[PDB]
Amino acid sequence: GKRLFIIKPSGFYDKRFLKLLRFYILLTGIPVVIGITLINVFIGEAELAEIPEGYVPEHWEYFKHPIS
Amino acid sequence: SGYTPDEKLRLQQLRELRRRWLKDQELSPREPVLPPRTY
Repeated sequence: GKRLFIIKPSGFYDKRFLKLLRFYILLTGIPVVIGITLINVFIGEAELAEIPEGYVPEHWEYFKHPIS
Repeated sequence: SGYTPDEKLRLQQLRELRRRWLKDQELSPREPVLPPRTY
């Protein structure tokens, strides 16, 4: 006919769960991505040099990245 | 070997049901979809 009435299983629950899931994964996704971006930008990653003479290096900072 | 007349009536009014059900089944009153409320 003009327009038949289609029969679909349902639209509400699938689309709903997806909307929710995306909402949360993004909800703490965005602050973290922004963070990695910032500390990637304003704060520098790091640079090497070498162990100074008669100097005690601390526990951390044996490692390049600042979040490390 | 024609039929059973009973089956003639049964088949016939079953056709009636298909008639009405499919009349229903075609839907375009009021465009029922109404979702809200160069270079």
